[PDB]
Amino acid sequence: LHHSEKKYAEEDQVQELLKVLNEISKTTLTLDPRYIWRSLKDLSSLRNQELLNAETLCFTVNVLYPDSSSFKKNLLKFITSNHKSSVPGSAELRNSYPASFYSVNTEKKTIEVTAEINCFMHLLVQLFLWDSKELEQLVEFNRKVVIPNLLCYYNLRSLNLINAKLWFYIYLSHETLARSSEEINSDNQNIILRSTMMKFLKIASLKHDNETKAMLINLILRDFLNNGEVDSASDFISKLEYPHTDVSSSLEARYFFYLSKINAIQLDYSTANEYIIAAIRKAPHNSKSLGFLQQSNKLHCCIQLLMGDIPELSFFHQSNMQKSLLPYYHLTKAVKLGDLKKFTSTITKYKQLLLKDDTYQLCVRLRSNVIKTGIRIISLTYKKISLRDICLKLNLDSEQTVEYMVSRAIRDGVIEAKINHEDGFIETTELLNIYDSEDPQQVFDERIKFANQLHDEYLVSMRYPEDKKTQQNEK
Amino acid sequence: INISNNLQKALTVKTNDELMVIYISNLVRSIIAFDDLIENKIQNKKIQEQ
Amino acid sequence: ILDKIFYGVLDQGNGWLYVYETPNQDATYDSALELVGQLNKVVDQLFEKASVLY
Amino acid sequence: LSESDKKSKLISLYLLNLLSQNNTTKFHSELQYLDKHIKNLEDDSLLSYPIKLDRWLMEGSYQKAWDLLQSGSQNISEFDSFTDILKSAIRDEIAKNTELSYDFLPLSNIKALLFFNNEKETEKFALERNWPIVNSKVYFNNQSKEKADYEDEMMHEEDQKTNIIEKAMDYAISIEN
Amino acid sequence: MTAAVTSSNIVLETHESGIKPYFEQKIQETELKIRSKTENVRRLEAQRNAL
Amino acid sequence: TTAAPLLALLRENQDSVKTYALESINNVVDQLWSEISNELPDIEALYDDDTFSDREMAALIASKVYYNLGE
Amino acid sequence: RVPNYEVSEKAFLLTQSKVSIEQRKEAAEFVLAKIKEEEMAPYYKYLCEEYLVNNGQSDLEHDEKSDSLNEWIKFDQELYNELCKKNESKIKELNEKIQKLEEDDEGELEQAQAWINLGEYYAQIGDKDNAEKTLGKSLSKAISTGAKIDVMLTIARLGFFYNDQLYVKEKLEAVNSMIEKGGDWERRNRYKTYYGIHCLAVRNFKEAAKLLVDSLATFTSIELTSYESIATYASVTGLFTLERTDLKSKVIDSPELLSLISTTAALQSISSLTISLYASDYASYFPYLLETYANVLIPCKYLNRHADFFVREMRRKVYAQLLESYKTLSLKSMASAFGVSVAFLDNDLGKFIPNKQLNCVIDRVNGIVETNRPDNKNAQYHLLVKQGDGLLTKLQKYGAAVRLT
Amino acid sequence: MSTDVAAAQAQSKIDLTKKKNEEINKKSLEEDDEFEDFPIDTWANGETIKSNAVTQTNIWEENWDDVEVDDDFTNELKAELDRYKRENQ
Amino acid sequence: KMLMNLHKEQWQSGLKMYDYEEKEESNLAATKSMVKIAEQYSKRIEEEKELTEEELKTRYVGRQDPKKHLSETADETLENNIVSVLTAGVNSVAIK
Repeated sequence: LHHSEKKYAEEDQVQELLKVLNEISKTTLTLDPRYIWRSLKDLSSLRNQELLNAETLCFTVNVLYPDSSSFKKNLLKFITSNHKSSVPGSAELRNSYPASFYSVNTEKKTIEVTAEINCFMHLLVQLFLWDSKELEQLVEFNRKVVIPNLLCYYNLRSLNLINAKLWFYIYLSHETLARSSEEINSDNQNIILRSTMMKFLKIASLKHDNETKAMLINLILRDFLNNGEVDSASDFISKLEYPHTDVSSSLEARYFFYLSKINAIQLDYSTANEYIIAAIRKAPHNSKSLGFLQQSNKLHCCIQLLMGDIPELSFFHQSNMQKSLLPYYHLTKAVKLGDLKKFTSTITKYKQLLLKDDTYQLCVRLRSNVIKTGIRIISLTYKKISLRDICLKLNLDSEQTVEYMVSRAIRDGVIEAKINHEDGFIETTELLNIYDSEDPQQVFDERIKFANQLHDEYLVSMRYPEDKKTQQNEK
Repeated sequence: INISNNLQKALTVKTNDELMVIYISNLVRSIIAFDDLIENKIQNKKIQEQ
Repeated sequence: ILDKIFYGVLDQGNGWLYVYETPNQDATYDSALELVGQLNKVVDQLFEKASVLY
Repeated sequence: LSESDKKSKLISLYLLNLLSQNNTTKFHSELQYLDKHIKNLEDDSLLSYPIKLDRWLMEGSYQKAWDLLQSGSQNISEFDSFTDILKSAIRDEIAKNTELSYDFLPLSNIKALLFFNNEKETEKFALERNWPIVNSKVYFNNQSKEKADYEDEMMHEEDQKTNIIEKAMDYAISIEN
Repeated sequence: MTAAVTSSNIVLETHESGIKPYFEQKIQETELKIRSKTENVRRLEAQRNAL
Repeated sequence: TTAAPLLALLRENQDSVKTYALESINNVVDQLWSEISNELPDIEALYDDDTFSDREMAALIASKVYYNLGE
Repeated sequence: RVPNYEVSEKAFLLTQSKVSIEQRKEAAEFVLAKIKEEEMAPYYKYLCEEYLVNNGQSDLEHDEKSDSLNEWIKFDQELYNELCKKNESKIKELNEKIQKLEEDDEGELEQAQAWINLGEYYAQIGDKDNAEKTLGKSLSKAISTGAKIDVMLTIARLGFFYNDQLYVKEKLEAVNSMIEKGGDWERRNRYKTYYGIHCLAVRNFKEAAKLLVDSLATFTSIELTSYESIATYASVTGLFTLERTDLKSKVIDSPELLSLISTTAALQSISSLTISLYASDYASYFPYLLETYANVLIPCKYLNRHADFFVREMRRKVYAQLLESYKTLSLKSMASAFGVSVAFLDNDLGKFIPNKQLNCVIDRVNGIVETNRPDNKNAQYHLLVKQGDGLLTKLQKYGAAVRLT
Repeated sequence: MSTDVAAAQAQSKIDLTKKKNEEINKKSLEEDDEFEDFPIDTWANGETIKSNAVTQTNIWEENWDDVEVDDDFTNELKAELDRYKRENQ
Repeated sequence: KMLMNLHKEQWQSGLKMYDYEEKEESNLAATKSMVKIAEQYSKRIEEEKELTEEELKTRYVGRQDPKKHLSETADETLENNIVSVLTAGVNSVAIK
C-alpha cells in the first residue's frame, strides 16, 4: 500500500539520479546538462502527483543529507505528519555504492558532493508547490533556507545552471502572493526580493556563467516594470553585460518583450519595433505558449501605430487569438478611419481587460494618432480645401482648432502641407516621389547586410555535426 | 544596388539549401557508424578471449 | 487613348490635348519582380527536404 | 501613512514642474509610477490638471492647453509659480510649428495665434525669437534655414553620413570573406 | 564542497574560500579564449580537409 | 526604495546631513547602485573637497559603483 | 448525378435572407420535393444545420424558436418514412450484388468497378466520408488514368455540394499530377471547369478568368451547374481581370456567348454591364450595376460572399477609366455623366484615393479634379522592397530551426 | 490520429528539450490562466450562431471591406436622390 | 619586376568605363536568364530521392546542374554591379 508506493517511486528516481551524477563527476559538459535537466523535471513533477506525494522525500531518504533531511522533514510534517518509513535515513538501499552515497564515507563527512543534487531536489519541490497552489508557507520556507545555502557554496559552473532555474521560482512565488491580495507583508519582501537578485548578479558575472547572469537581468527588468521605475530600468540596460554566448532561447525571448515595453513608455518607438517582431520569432508557436503570443500581439498594435505605420488587419483577423484581440482590432479600425468617436467608444467598453495587460496606459497616447490620421486622409484626397470645410467634416470647435492640429502635423512632417490664412485654404505641397531621392540607397543597405549575415551563419553552423561524426568510428 | 540586392537574395537560397544537404550526410553517417559499432562490439570479445 | 493609339490625356477645361510619347517602365525592375516570385516557391520546397532532418 | 490631502497637492506640483522643464520624458516615467496605488487612492481631483494638459501638447491642441492655465485660478496658492513658465513654453511650441507650416502672415493673425492682447507684445516676442517683422509681415524663408544650419553644423556626425563609395566597399568584402 | 554554516576564528575559514575562486578567475578569463578556440580550430581544419 | 533622497541630501550645506547620507548609501551600495552611477560626480566632488571630513567613505562608495558596472 | 447540383443551388437560397420571400419559397418547394424523391434524406440532416438562424430555425434536431419563416427546415414523419423505405430496398440489393463482382475471380475489371457502384450510392445520398473510403479502394488498385481522374472529380463535387472548400482543395491538387500521365485533352477540359469553380470560391479571380474563357467552348456537364450559369460566371470574371481590349475579344466577340444569347435574368443584366463599360456610356453604368448586384451576385453560391469586394471594385474601375483618359474634369461634369449628384460623387471619390487605383487629387476652390500619376518606375520600387522583406523573414526562420539541429 | 508507421513520424520530428524550456518559463507572465482567460470572459461574442466563419477567420485572404459595412444601400439611396431632381427638371 | 608589370595605362583604365547602355543591357539579361534556370531549379528539388550521389547524377542527369548555372550567373552580375557603383561614384566627386 503506502510502503509499496515509496519503493516503486524511489526506483524511478534512481534512474534519473544516475544520468546527471555521471556528467558532473566526469567534468562539466556545459550546454548538455541544461538540456538533460529540463526533460527530467517535466517527467518528474507529473510523477510526484501519482503514487503518493512523498515521492521527493523517498529520494532524500536514500542519499546523503548536508541539510536536505531538515527541509524534507519540515515539509512533510506541515502537510500532516506521517510515519511509514518516511523519516530520512530510515531505509538503506545504498549498500556501500559510490553512486548512491557510500556508507562509511558519509559518517566521516569525507564525501560532500550532495550540493548540486540538493539544488535539483529543491527545484522539483518549487515546481510541485506551484502546480498545487499550496505555495504559501512551504514556498516561503524553501526560499528562506536556500539563500544562505548558495552562499555556503563557492559555486561551480554545473551548479549555476541549476540555480538559474531555482531563481525563476524564487522571484515568482513573491509575485504570486502579492498578486492574491495586497498585504503589509508583501511590501516588506518586495524591497528584499530586489536587493538579493542584484547582489547575486555581481557574484555570477565573476564565476562566468551565462544562465545565472541572463536570467537575473530578466527578473529585475520585470521588477522594474511593475513599480513604474523606468529610470532604474534604463541605468540597468546601460550596465551592458547581457551576453549572447550560450544563453537559452527562453531567456532572449522574454528579454526582447521587456525592451519593447521600456522604450515605448519613455517615448521611443523606433527601436521598439525591431524587438517586438524579434520576440515573437524567438518564442515558439505552441498552445502552452499561446498566452505569451497573445501579449506580444496586443503590444504590436500600440508600438507600430505610434511610430506611424498601420499594423496588418490580416495578422489579427486570421488568428485564433482574434477574440482576445477583439478590442484591439477595434483600436486599429478607429485609427484607420480617423474617427475620434469610434476610438473613445472602444476604450470605455473594454477598459477592464485593457488594464490587466497594461496596454491601457499606451492607449491615452494612441488618442493622438487617431486625430492625425483623420486629417491625413483629407490632405491626400484633397489638394485644396478651405479650413472651414475641414472643421465641419471632423466636427472641430473653431477655425483656431483646425489650424493648430495641422500646424503641429507639419512640424513632424506627417501631413506635409502649407496653410494659407490669407488665401483661405490649405494647399498640399506633396512631392510624393522617392525614386529620385537618395532614400533607396539607405533601404538597400539593410537588405544586403542581413543577407550576408545569414551566409556566414550557414557557413559556421554547418561544420560542427560533421566534426562529431568524424570522431566516432565509421567506415 | 536594387539588382545587387535581388541577386544576393538568390544567393541566400543557394547557401541555405546546401545546409540541409549536409545534415542529410550527417544523418547517413550515424547509420553507417551504428553498423561499425555492432562489428566492434563482437571484436572486443576476441580481445578478452585471446 | 484607352485603345493606346497616341498615348496622351485630353485636358478638358483649358480645351487642350496634351500629347505624350509612350510611358517607359524599367524593364530591369520588371524582370526583378519575375525573379522574386520564383524564389518564394523554392524556399517552401527547401523547408520540405528540411523536415526530414528532425 | 500614505494618505493626506497634501499628497494630492504635491503630486500635481511635481508633474507641473516636469512639464515646465519641457522634457515630457521625465513626465511619462513618473506617470507610470503614479498610475498604480497612488493615483487610484487619492483619485484625480488635482491630478486631472497636469495630465489633461500634457495630452493637449501631444495633440498640438494649444487652445485647450492655454485654457487650463486660466482654470488654475480657482485652486490658486502656488500653481502660479509654474503657470508663468508654461505660458512661455506653450507660445514657443506654436512658434516652432508656424515656421514650417507657412512662411508669412499678416501682423493681426500672428497675434491671435501666439496669444497677446496687443500688437506690440507680438513684435517683442519676434525679436527674442529672432524673426523680422517688416511691413507687418513675418518671414521664415530666410530664418528657418539659418537656425537649422548653425545648429546642424557639428563635427562628430557630419564626417559620418555614410558615403556611396563607402557602401560599395562595405558590401564588397562580405562576399569574399 | 565548501561550508559556511560554521565558521571559526571570526570568518577565517570562509575568508580563504572566497579568495580561492578569485585567484583562479585570472585563469578562467584565459580559458574563455580556449573555449572559442575549440570551435574555430575544428571549423577551419575540416575546411582545410575538403581542400 | 530608491537611494535618490540620499543623493539629494548630499546637496544640502551642513556636513552633518551629508555624512549621514553617505552611510545610508553604503547599506545598499551593491544592492541599489543604479542611481549612484548617474549622480556619481557629486560623490567624487565630496572627495575632491578637503573641508569634507568623510572623504574616505565617498572614495569607497565610488569604488563600489565602478566595480558593479564592470569597470 | 444531375440531381445533386441543382438541389443545392436552391437550398442555399433557402438559407439566404437576401432573396425575396417569393423567391426563397419558390426554391423551398423544389428542395423538399427532390430530397424525398431521390433519397437525399441523409443530406437533409446537414441542411437543417446549415439554415440555422439565418432563415430556418424551428426544428426537430436543432434550435426551438419562432423567428423561423421557413417550414421546409422542419422534419416530417413523411420524410422519416421516405428515408427508411428507400434505404432498406436499395441497400439490400446493392450490397449482395457488389460483393459477388469482387468475390468472383477477376480483380482488374469487376472488383474495381463494383467499388464505383458503392460509391454512386454514397454520392447520391451525400455521405462524404463513406464515398471517400470506397473510391479510395478503386484508385489504389490499378486501373485506367482516365477512370482515376473521373472518380476523383466526384469526391471533389461532394465538397462543392456541402459548401466546404478545404475538402475540394485537397482533392484537385492530387488529380492535377495524373493529367499528363493519361494524356487526355478531354479530361484536361473537365479538370479546367472544376478548377474554375475552386478558384471562384476563394478570392482569386485571376485564375478563374483564364479557365472560365476555356469552359465556355468545351465542357460537357458532369455534376456541375448549367452552361447558362458558366456563361454568366465568365462575364463577371471577364470585367474584373482584363483591360479594355481584351474585354472586347474574349467576352463580347466570344462565338460562345453570342450563340447562347440572353435567356435568363442574371445573363441579361451582366451582358448589359460589359457593353456600357466599353461604350463610355456612363448613364446606364450605375443602373446596370444595381441590377447585377441583385440578380447575379446574390443568387450565386460563390459571388454572394464576394459581393462586397466585387461591387467595391467595379465602382473604382469606372471612375478609374475616366480619370486615366482625362487630365482635368469638373466635379459637376463628371457627376452629370454618371447620374449621381456632385455631393454624392465627392464622397465616393475621396474614399478611394488612399487605396491608390484612382490617382487623382480633388480641389474644392475651382471644382477641378487634377490627375497625378506617380506610378511608373517608382511604383515597381515599393513592391520589391516589400516582397523582399518578407522573403528575408522566411530565410531566417526556416534556417535557424535547422541550424539548431 | 496517426497515419502509416511511426518510423516516418519519428523522422519528421523528435520533440526538443529547448521547446520544454521555452513554454513553462513563459507561463509566469501568462498568470494562473491567460490561454483561455479572454474568450472565457467575453463569451466568444454575444451574437447569432449562424453557419459561416467568413466574417472573422476567413479561409480566403483578408481584403479590406471592413471600411463600409454596407455601401450598397448607400449607393442606391444616392442615385435615387439625384434621380428625382434630374427627372423633375 | 619587369616581368610582373605588363601594363602601363592600367592607371587610366581603372577610372574609365564603357557606355552605360550595354551595362543596363547586361543587368536585364542576367535577371531574365536566372528566371529561366529558376524554373528548372524548382523541378530539380522535387527529385533528390535516389540513394547515393553517383546514382543521382547518372540516372536523373544531376550533372547538367541548374544549381551551378544560377549561382555562377548571380555571382557574375553581382560582382560587376559592386564595381560599377564604386567606379562611377568615385568619378563624380573626385574629378569635380
